This record gives sequence, structure tokens and C-alpha cells, in this order.
Amino acid sequence: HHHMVSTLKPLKIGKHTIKFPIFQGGMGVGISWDELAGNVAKEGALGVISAVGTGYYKNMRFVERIVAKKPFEALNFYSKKALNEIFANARKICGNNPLGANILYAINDYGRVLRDSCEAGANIIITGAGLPTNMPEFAKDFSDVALIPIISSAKALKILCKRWSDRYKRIPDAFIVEGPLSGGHQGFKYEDCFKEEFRLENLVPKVVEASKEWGNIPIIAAGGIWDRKDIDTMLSLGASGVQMATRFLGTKECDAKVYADLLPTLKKEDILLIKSPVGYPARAINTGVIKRIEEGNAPKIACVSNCVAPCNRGEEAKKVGYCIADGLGRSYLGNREEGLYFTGANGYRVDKIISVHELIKELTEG
Amino acid sequence: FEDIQAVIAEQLNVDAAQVTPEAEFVKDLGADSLDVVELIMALEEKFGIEIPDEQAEKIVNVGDVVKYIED
Ligand SMILES: Cc1cc2nc3c(=O)[nH]c(=O)nc-3n(C[C@H](O)[C@H](O)[C@H](O)COP(=O)(O)O)c2cc1C
Ligand SMILES: *P(=O)(O)OCC(C)(C)[C@H](O)C(=O)NCCC(=O)NCCS
Ligand code: SF4
Repeated sequence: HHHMVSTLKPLKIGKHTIKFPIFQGGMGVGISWDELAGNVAKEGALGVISAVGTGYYKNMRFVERIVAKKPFEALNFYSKKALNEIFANARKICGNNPLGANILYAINDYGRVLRDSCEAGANIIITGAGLPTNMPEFAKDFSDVALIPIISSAKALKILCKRWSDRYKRIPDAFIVEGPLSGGHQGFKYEDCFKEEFRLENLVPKVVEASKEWGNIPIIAAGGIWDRKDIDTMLSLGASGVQMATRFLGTKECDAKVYADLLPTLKKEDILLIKSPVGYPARAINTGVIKRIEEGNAPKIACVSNCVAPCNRGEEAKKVGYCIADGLGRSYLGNREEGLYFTGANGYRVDKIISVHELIKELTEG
Repeated sequence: FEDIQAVIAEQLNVDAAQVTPEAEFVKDLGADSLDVVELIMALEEKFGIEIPDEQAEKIVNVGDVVKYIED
């Protein structure tokens, strides 16, 4: 058997077309950087560079100031120099193929980092972890940049569109609808993450229906999508595309090489939903800092990187027992005892680490 | 105040008698986060003001909103 062409159609979001209607979802602190995102884009999908915690890149090679072995304040945690370098090496692999930058709305200096990402050469900005009513204020000098909020309801879509038109004379170029089986921070209160009412298959039609009201904005389904069979399910319900992350977390090109070591062993019951200083529930693996807190021998919390506004500078980190900047940075550096590790609900289905090329083919043949 | 009360009443599908300067949109009037945003939305049109999110995050009870419209 040879490699066969896709019956999936190319996807247009902004001025940019991607050959396959698949986003590789942004994965925070060094999981989806230059190698991963560049290869994904080279293979015809949308690679998405996570702009969070770039100071940790290559063990903080591009920071001006380190306190307690951590990047000091948002200027160093979100290092522009590092981000520029990640994008440059990603473009060594993908050239002019489109790239996203993923930026959580909750971060301090959100606007500066959005602008940084445009100047680093992102084609598309994707933002969740909030209701991003002010995404466009910093993009006003980057007309070519597409803007994509992550939402969990049609209500959110309507609100965003109205507020964007009012303030910026713009409407989103697309929406990602992220269901409750996704990795990282969930867009629902802990309680709601279990109801049937919110599965992805029930949300996508509602959001699609609400989007038609605004000129048929593209809808990208995310959360729990595993193979081509799932892709076609979401497209049949009206999604224009899909965003996947766990699967790409299971590739060799993933930038945080420790995951190539940890996912194949992952049992379903060691995947938990935990609290976060960001103020949303987060899906994580029962390892690293999470085991240390269970044992009482977790790291001291001392707010050095000041990564997100809702934590209030270590306050909520202490209330929940860990610092997410320290944990995620530690994971990228390979710290198995003190790192924080995330996964989608399907993480346990990973048994072989496969190449991005082989993954994209399995999802796109015929 | 009577005009603030009327928009708060209609938006949350709630009687003008419950909209007391003490009543909190979260707890007393029964609104979820996006009800809040729609409401801010309706107030800054009705009275031609802008309420930035920074300023808006701080308000939880209708007195807080009343006082902000005031100044
Ligand atoms: C390890 C990991 C890290 C993630 N980090 C982010 C992030 O930084 N920003 C974001 O918007 N989404 C993040 N997510 C969510 C993904 O971008 C994606 O939307 C979601 O995981 C898709 O579901 P799937 O993993 O089941 O495909 C993360 C997911 C994983 C698994
Ligand atoms: P409210 O102010 O409590 O509601 C917040 C809402 C639900 C509006 C927000 O849109 C949201 O939670 N979005 C989801 C962002 C996301 O899914 N992921 C970030 C990944 S790390
Ligand atoms: S203490 Fe809170 S704000 Fe400071 S770096 Fe840790 S998670 Fe971020």
C-alpha cells in the first residue's frame, strides 16, 4: 500500500489555506514548539506554537534575568527573543506554511505577547482560557493575522462577536469549540465536565447553528478526537475542522521529549482532573508535582515567573499546592519528580510513539 | 436608579422589586458569567457608557454598577 490522497478538503481561515482541516492544538511550555509545529505544518496541517513559558526554551538560553532558577516576571517567562527563535526554527522545517501561536488569555502581559507573536511571524493567533473580548486590540497593526477564540458555548460565540464588532470592527476568523475531554485547562466548572449535556457532539451543532447567524464563521471541534472516524463524525455535524493535541503529544517530534517516555505507560485511572491557579480545571497525569503534593514533599511555592493574572501572585498557587509555571517548565526540562504533566482523556490509548508524518497520514488517507 | 433597575430586571428576567443595591447578580438574581456580560453590554448602550472589563470585574452587586454609572 502506498500513501493515498485525502478526500478531506483544504481549509481557509484568514488569508491562509491549510491543505488538511486539522489543527495541532497548542500545548503549553515547550510541548508544541519549533520541531513539532514545524513538522505538523510541513505535513499540511496547522502547526500551533505555544507562546507560553518560552523563557524556558533551551534551558533559559535567551533570558536576561533568572531568580531561583526560574525566569523572573512576565518579561522573561514570555521571552520575545526565545519566541522569535522558536518561530525561526519552525520555519526552517515548514517554510511559509501557516503557523498558529497559542496564547492563554489569563496570562499577564497578554497583549504584549500577542504582538510578539505577530512580530515573530505567526499567521494565526488562537486564545482560550478566558472569554477573549480584547484579543484584537494588539493585532491592529497585523491585518493578515487571523484570530480564533476558544469557546465552550454558543452564548460565548454571540458575546464575542458582538463585543469584537463594537470595539474593533472585526469578527473572529474562526472559533474552536473545546469539549471537556481535552488536555490542559477545561472550559467548564468541574461539575459540568461530566454531564452529557456538554459532550462535544452536543455542543458542536449548537455553536454551528449560532455561528450561521454571523456569516458562517468556521467551527473547529476539539477535545477527544482520536482518529479519522472521529474527524468525519465532527465534520458531519457541521464543524469545518478539528483540533487535536493528545495524538500529537504522542509523536516523536513533540518538543518535550519526556512525554515520549511517559505516555505509553499511562493507565486510564492515573489521568485526573485537578485544580489550577488559572481558575479552570485541568486534566493532568498522576505524576510529578502531583505525587509530591500527595506525599507532602512538593516544591516550595515562590512566585518568580508571575505567569497568569488569576493566581494573584502565588496566592492561588498555594491554595492549590503547586505553581503551574514552575511545574510545566520543570516538565520541559525533563524533571520527572517535580514536573507537571498534562494529557487529554485519550492519553491512555497511546502505546506506540509515531512520527508526525505517519500520524497525519493515518488521519488523512481517503 | 429606576432606569438601571429596569434594564437589570428585563435582562435577568427578574422583577424590579428584587433589584436592590444590596442584591448580587451572582447569588441573589441567579446569573451565570455570560449573563453578566450581556448585562454590562445592555447598560453601556442604554446609558451610552463604556465599562471596561477591568472596571467591570470589580462589580458584583447592583450598587457597584449604580455607582459606576454615576461617575
Ligand atoms: C499537554 C497539553 C497541553 C495543552 N496546553 C494548552 C495550552 O497551552 N493552550 C491551549 O489553548 N490548549 C492547551 N491544551 C489543549 C489542546 O490545545 C487541545 O485543544 C486539546 O487537548 C484537544 O483535545 P485532545 O488532546 O483530546 O485532542 C493542551 C493539551 C495538552 C494535552
Ligand atoms: P465565566 O466567566 O465563569 O466563563 C468563562 C468561559 C466559559 C466563558 C470561557 O469561555 C472559557 O472557559 N473558555 C475555554 C478556554 C479553554 O477551553 N482552554 C484553555 C486551554 S489550557
Ligand atoms: S505563583 Fe501563580 S502566578 Fe506565580 S508563576 Fe506560579 S502559577 Fe504563575
